[PDB]
Amino acid sequence: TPCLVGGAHAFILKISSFCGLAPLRFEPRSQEYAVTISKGKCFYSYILVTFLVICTIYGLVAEIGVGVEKSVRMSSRMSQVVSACDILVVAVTAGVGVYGAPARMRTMLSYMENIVAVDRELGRHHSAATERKLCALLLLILLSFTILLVDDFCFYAMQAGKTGRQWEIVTNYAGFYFLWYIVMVLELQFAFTALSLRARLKLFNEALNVTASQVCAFVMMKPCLQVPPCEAVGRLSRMRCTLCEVTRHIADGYGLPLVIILMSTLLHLIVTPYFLIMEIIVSTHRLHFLVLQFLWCTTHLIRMLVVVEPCHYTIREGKRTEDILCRLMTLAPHGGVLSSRLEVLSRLLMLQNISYSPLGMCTLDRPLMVTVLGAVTTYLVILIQFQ
Amino acid sequence: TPCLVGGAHAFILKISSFCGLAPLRFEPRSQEYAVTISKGKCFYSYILVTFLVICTIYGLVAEIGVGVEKSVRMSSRMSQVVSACDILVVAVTAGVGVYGAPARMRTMLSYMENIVAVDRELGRHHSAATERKLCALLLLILLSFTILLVDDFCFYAMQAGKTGRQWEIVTNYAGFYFLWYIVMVLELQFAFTALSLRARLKLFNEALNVTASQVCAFVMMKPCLQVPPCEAVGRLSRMRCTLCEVTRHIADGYGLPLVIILMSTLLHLIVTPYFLIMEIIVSTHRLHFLVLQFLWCTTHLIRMLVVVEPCHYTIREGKRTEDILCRLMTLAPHGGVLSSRLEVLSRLLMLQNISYSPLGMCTLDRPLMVTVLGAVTTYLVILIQFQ
Amino acid sequence: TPCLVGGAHAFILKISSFCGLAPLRFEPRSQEYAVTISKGKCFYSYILVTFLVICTIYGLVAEIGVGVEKSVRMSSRMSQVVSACDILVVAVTAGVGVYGAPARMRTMLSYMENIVAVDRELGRHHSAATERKLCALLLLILLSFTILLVDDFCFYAMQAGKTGRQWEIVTNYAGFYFLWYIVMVLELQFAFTALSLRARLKLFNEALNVTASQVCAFVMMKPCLQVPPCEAVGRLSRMRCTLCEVTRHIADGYGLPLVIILMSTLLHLIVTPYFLIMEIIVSTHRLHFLVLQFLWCTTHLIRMLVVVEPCHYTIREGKRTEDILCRLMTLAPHGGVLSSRLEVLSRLLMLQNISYSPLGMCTLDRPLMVTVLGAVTTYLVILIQFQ
Amino acid sequence: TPCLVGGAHAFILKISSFCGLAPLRFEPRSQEYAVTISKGKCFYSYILVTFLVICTIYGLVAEIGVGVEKSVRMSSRMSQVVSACDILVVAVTAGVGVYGAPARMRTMLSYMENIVAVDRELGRHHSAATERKLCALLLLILLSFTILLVDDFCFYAMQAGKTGRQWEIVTNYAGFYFLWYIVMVLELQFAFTALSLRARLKLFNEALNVTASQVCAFVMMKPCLQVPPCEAVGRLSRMRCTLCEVTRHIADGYGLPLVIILMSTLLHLIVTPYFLIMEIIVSTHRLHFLVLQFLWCTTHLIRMLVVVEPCHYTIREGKRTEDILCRLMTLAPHGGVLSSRLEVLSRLLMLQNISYSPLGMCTLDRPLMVTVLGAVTTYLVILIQFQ
Ligand SMILES: OC[C@@]1(O)OC[C@H](O)[C@@H](O)[C@@H]1O
Ligand SMILES: OC[C@@]1(O)OC[C@H](O)[C@@H](O)[C@@H]1O
Ligand SMILES: OC[C@@]1(O)OC[C@H](O)[C@@H](O)[C@@H]1O
Ligand SMILES: OC[C@@]1(O)OC[C@H](O)[C@@H](O)[C@@H]1O
Repeated sequence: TPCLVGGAHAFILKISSFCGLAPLRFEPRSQEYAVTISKGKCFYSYILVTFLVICTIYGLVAEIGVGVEKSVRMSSRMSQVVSACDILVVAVTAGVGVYGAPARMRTMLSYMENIVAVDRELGRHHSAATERKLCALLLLILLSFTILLVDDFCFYAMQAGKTGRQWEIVTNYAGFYFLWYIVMVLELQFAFTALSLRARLKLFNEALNVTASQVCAFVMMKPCLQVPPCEAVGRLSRMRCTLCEVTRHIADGYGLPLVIILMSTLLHLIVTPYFLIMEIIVSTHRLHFLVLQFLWCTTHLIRMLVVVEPCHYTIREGKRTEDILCRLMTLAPHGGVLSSRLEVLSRLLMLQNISYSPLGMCTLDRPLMVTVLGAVTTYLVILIQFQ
Repeated sequence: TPCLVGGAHAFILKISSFCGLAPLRFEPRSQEYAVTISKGKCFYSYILVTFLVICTIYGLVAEIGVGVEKSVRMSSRMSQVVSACDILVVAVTAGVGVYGAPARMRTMLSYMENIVAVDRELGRHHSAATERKLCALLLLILLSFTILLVDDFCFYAMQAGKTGRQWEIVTNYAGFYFLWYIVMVLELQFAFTALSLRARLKLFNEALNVTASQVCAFVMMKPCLQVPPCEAVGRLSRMRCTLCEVTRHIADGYGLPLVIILMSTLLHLIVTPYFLIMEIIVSTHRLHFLVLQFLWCTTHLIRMLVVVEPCHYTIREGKRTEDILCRLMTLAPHGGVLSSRLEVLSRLLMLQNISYSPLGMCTLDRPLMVTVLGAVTTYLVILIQFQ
Repeated sequence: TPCLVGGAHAFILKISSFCGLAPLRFEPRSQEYAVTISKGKCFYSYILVTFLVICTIYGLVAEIGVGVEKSVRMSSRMSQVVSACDILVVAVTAGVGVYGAPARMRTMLSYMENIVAVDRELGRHHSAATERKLCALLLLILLSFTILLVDDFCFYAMQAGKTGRQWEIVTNYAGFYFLWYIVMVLELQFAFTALSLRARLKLFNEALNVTASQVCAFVMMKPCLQVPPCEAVGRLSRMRCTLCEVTRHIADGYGLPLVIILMSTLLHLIVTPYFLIMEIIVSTHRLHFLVLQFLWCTTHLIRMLVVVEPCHYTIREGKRTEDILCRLMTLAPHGGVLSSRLEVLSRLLMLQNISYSPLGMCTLDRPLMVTVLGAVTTYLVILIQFQ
Repeated sequence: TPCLVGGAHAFILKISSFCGLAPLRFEPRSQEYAVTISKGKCFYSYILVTFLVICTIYGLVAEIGVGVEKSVRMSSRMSQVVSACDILVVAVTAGVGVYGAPARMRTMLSYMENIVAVDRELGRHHSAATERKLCALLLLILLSFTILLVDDFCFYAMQAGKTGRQWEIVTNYAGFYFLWYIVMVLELQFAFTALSLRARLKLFNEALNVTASQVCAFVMMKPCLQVPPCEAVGRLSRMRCTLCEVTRHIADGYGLPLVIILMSTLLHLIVTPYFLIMEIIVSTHRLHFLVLQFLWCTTHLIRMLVVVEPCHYTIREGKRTEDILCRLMTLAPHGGVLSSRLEVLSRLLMLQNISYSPLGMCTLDRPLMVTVLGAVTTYLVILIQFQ
């Protein structure tokens, strides 16, 4: 029983397995999947990302070498720099995601066996309807992004068909669009890992609340409590320490990809609206281009949202536990042994909090999204008014 | 006895009832009002806001279709975009306020029965003079805003009278001004809900201070304490947990309207001073327009103030309770049972604080107003100097 | 024995008494001063500030009415607005300082009798050398500012002597320079109130440290401790609550003047360097003007420094007390009664901190000065490069 | 036994001794170095920095007096100001570093004898491989910076060889490059002091974790614990107070140099990329200049990194100790004496944290680097688009 992953979190692992983002071996168990590191998939991931980055660099160099008048996507001087910056930031995100995948997956195996212990202690997990909805949402995001990628690729390939270099665009941007797909899969993988962790934290909060109600190794019954509240509070304190450790492991594993993703999102939310506005004020003459630019703006916003939303939900659960603990304290006999257990839990809550701080650069939550959007508007207002 | 609301908070509920912002049934009790959800008022609110938004969109489209030279309000290219942005942000604020009203009102019924329990425990509320002053202030704000709306509508209708399209302006902006009224009523409703909660918190602080003095279900006497301080401190700890729950419920109910209101306030505090300055530097030729622009700048500032002031007062009360608790700790016998109750209260104060964080985006307080005004000036200085 | 103020804090009270900033009656006691509110000085302050503001407004209107070519100080279009903004912000600062003085002085009497109790408990205060140095520093700042005001007034009066309107400049700027003097005196008064409070906090920290050492109503001996450490820690906890109350009273009394002072400092640190640079790049032709502009830039920086430095020192003392308390905890018998007193003191330190937050807008400390200077440079770089 | 310093921290002390940044006497002990203040080295440092600053000022004045067309480095009007600003900020950094060195070294002796006590208590330190790697890294940074300085000096001396004033560039920039070397040595000295402190904190965390495991004056065995966990926790609480004191001493000693270094880094990260881009867009004609500009951009980034990275590692250790303490609390008998010791340690952790706040202006960590880089990009985008 190496890891025994399952649910919607295990669905993106299979999807990420073919993108180089989860070099694991999946052994069916008719209930879950026993995942372990495979060296063959690690080597495949390494060679795939290396080939994709090499092809992306070669296409970026070739499109520069085609020229300004001959090339369709990058037909200016700032256009060449903006296109190169977009291509390179996407390539760097994909390379960070795939080259760091096997170590990330070992860390995943560790905190996932920890989560298996916690889930055995708490008792079961969410219903199959919730995981089906989560799988549907992940598949919807992936398919929407893939459809956008295919549409944009076909549009730019058909635009160069007038010049006759239709296959040149394919050769120069196939790796770029593959790296886009890889980046999206990496974002979704992190988001669903964080969402499964937040589900565990929600179960912990429910168990603590049931300890509060005191209706009166399978700590929970379904709710109902199968142990005295004093024992339950200590077991839940240990479980919360385990959950904090798992959250820290996830943050350590995804900190560099998360920071690169945030930087890429800032860059794209600056550049895409800029040229979308530039195409509008000067002369449209292209409905498909404007549609694609709006869709890409929404795509970058959705990328930022799927990065920062599970962290916000985790922090919200970490505040709900404090509210529950305060209501716990106001109840129970004053000088009883339950009160001292709740005091230990209070010290735990004050000392450590379950949050995400990728690389220590910032905190992943809603205020970060406000700061990024405030900076994007500041840059856009400065840049647009110059033209 | 469903809810039994009363005071100045219940005055805006009747006013909001006709705007679609409080679909409740009011049953008189000669002392308070027993409010409950009515499906007929919910349907009326839905159809009213839908009709108003449809009319607003139709008028915005028609004014665009009139043209640049023919239309009076939006007679440029950036003017059409600025006018559309203002109209759409007002419509979105009103739609968020009215479409989310019935759920907001159910949450209101819940935390209001909780507040009724708390007020029975503490004992009575503020005098009738205070609620009369609050009603006077709310009515003053509402009537000032309505007078400004009517004046602005009449001014822009008379401006188009020279061209002959006086009724066109009416048809294209009636729904816009109705949505302005709805937005103001929603802001006032939130402000007075928060103010009533802050009044309850002030009563709690007074009770805790009376426990400190120890002059020696009607916990308070008037002040005087009718129970031993040890019992009073535990009852007050429970009451403070209830007040925190009620504050969180209010924040959850109003988070989306509050965020949309703040965004609209930022947009308006950017655009209104910009065109007010533009009219001044180039050529005035219009005293009424400049008067209306200054009045609208003050109106947007007052909107931000009525949003962020009750939250600041609530946070100030939440700090006063900490000061009172510290002075409590320094008194009382050192190893007594009162000291341990005060320690539990200290843990409660450290773990949770009574504040407002709409949607988790930010914190509603004075520093947020400073940040918004700092961003507005940064945008204005950049934009004005370009011209 | 109404208040019994003394030291360098009582020196600025006499100076502020003639500026309308301290309408108190000073009764000598050969050791300190028994200060109390006098209605005659309150009326004198009111009429003086009203007359000064009326004269300032009249001079500002007259200088506008003189014209652009005829007037020397404001000889442009932006110059008239910048001059008016400077004059009006100085007038508003002086009006807030003087109109709010009597209530501020009643609050001062309250927390000063509290401080007298604390100082009797701790034992004496700092030596006469320290208060002499503080008086020398305050007098140096006041005399430097007065010399700058007189020099600037004489320079601008002599500049208009060529046109012949030498007395017009006097008539139009006498009240302006008087209000400058009043603003400086108000800043110094707040700074020395905060400095005396920080001295009391430093004495408290020394007493706590002496409790730590345990060398073994005159709690302190000089150091030495005259009471058992358990009693001393409780008395010091009460004293720290009193000091927190006094700090909050000072912040409440000076919050509006402090916020207006910070806004005026931001405005002046924007406008003075702007025109100093503008005079340099275009054509100097005036050494005295550039010298005065540099001196005014340094003056505004010194204003910000004297506002934010005593608050920083107070916060530094509030951190030193936490360090001392931690070292206290690591010592003493583990389960003794002293440990529980130190635990109560720890709860006090965690719950409340001695700082300054004027009006709740911000926190007065070094980071605020960094934020203000960062905004000033951002505005200056944007504005200067446009020219 | 005055101080007994050793390791990679003692290597930069000898290097800084000849730069005026560590006026100490080194007495060999075959295991460590007994360092003490020497007045001769203090006087040498003072005269050396005074001579270097005098020569730097004279060269800056002479290069201005050469002219615009004749001078090669500063051949414009903004170039003269930018060059003067760079030279003066480097000179100010070097002067702050060297003039404040002897007091900094006395503080170093104090907290270093404290660290010797702590290291005797914990037991030994890291292996010789780690200190050899640290010495290699410091030497690599120093030699890379020296090679860049020599290359840049030779390039600018050879550029003036065409005009014939080859020795004029030497005379005008020798002191400038010497001050650059001094600034780099000061940065490395602070970085390695902070790194040695973080190593001590890591040893403390390991000891606390071993107390957790309870395998069962040489508190640690190697791991293993030679004392009961209750005694070990109290000794570790005292050690953590000592480490906090040492961190505060280091921050006090280096606060002014750190703030000046951060300001210089901001200025250089603004100006160097600006002129690097300006040389690119207009006309390159100079590969060596662009190579040097890119190398200087990377150098300034590395300066910021070596300033802010050891502080980030220290804060990371200070969070790891909280995680370890929480896991400690969840274990151990509930009402035992070990639990109360852990509670005292929790109060210590909550009250004080091991971090760096130079002068109180800001906090040295990763978010500060993000804020600086965000401001640099904002200034660069505004400035570049103007041209
Ligand atoms: O084709 C991909 C892409 O370059 O299309 C253009 C968009 O502006 C950009 O954000 C996006 O990455
Ligand atoms: O008539 C309403 C309105 O458009 O009038 C013009 C003001 O600038 C704007 O803020 C306001 O919403
Ligand atoms: O004479 C006062 C004053 O206007 O002089 C000119 C300075 O720029 C300004 O800061 C100062 O207030
Ligand atoms: O020679 C040193 C220097 O002036 O070279 C030019 C670089 O732009 C600058 O950062 C650097 O300090």
